[PDB]
This record gives sequence, structure tokens and C-alpha cells, in this order.
Amino acid sequence: IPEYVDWRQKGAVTPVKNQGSCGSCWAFSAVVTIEGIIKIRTGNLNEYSEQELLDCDRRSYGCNGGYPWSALQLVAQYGIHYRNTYPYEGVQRYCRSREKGPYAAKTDGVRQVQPYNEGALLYSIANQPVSVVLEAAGKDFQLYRGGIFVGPCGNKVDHAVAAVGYGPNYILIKNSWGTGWGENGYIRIKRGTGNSYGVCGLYTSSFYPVKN
Ligand SMILES: *[C@@H](C(=O)OCC)[C@H](O)C(=O)N[C@@H](CC(C)C)C(=O)NCCC(C)C
Repeated sequence: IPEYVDWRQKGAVTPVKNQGSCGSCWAFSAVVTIEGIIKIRTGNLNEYSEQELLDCDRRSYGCNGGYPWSALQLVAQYGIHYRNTYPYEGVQRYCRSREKGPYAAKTDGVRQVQPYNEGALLYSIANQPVSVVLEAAGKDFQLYRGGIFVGPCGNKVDHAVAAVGYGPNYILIKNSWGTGWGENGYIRIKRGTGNSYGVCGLYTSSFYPVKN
């Protein structure tokens, strides 16, 4: 795998989104990985529905939080609609996936990266954008403006985001806090520190969709 990866340069990343006050990050992270793998497999970059996962993932909890793995399982089992078809509303509502016609895209499964293993995550990101979790509660992270973030942060992961690239000393993260946070909505988090958890627990729980 290469020394630099940046799925934005390969046209596999849609514009940065803002989840608002709703605890819907698990869905934004999952959707990022679906947008990426659909671009990788088909050549088309589309936006897919975070709102659909909020409403329809019966194993997540809407705006009270959820599981990127559960949302990716849902996209593999049923599918997902285009964002413009099922736009983000910032509130959980009833599942409307049936009333909106056929699903726009569908995947074939979901994998987990070996946890607490930096190289396994780098391999996965070299293949595609990956759903990852981290500790975002620390004000150092909340207030991040740019540069390669080294912390301070603990391993108390509470926030799902998406890894869309990496470099020698960092992993490139698409956050769901709008384009005004960090580096136009992105954060570069230092890697290679030898702490198995990753900076801010970045290696705790990483999933990606499978699409043949
Ligand atoms: C993420 C979010 O939107 O926070 C941004 C301010 C949610 O709080 C969330 O779903 N967190 C998630 C942690 C990752 C996805 C493992 C979580 O705790 N999910 C379990 C659901 C419930 C027990 C909170």
C-alpha cells in the first residue's frame, strides 16, 4: 500500500456534512464509507442518505447514538437511497425507506478491521474509506483547527467518523461537523506513536462495507 492515500483526490468523497445536535455520527460515518465504495466500484460519486439509516436502523437509537456496523449491515441487507431522495432532517422519524421507491445502492456485506492494529487500518483505508471511532469529547479535539492532531485525548471513544486517507505520520479523517471545523471539515490525526489504541482511540472499532 502507498505512502499517501487521499480518497478525495480520487473523487470518492462527497462534500463534508454537518450532523447538528443530533447524535447521528454513526450514520454519517457509515454513509461516507458507502459513498466511497460505490465510487470505487462503479465510477460514480453519489450522496446517500444518513437520514435513512437514522430512521431505519432498528438496532441503533436514532439521535441517541448508534453503531456504524449496524448501519452498514442495513445497507448491505436492504440498501440506501440517494440523499436528495431521503434528505437529512436532524431528527429521527419513522422509517420511510419503502415509501421512497427502490433503493439507490446496495452493498454485499460489512467487514471489521482487526482492532488495535494500525497497519490493518492503513490496509483497509488503502482499499477504501473506513468507518472509525475516536474520542471527540476532549476540548482539544473539539477546538481543533488544523495540523496533525496529536491530542491530548484518551481512549474513551464516543464519536464515529470516516478515514479517507493517510500519510506517513497521520490518518486523514472526514468529520461530520461541517466545513468550518478543522481543515475544511477534516482532521489529520497523528499515527505511528506505538500506542495500540491509536490517538484518541482511533483503532478501537473500524468497519467498512463490502461490495463485489
Ligand atoms: C455520535 C455523535 O453523533 O456524536 C457527535 C457529537 C453518537 O454519540 C454515537 O452514536 N456514538 C456511538 C459511539 C461510536 C459510534 C461507537 C455510541 O455510543 N453508540 C452506542 C449507542 C448508545 C449507547 C449511545
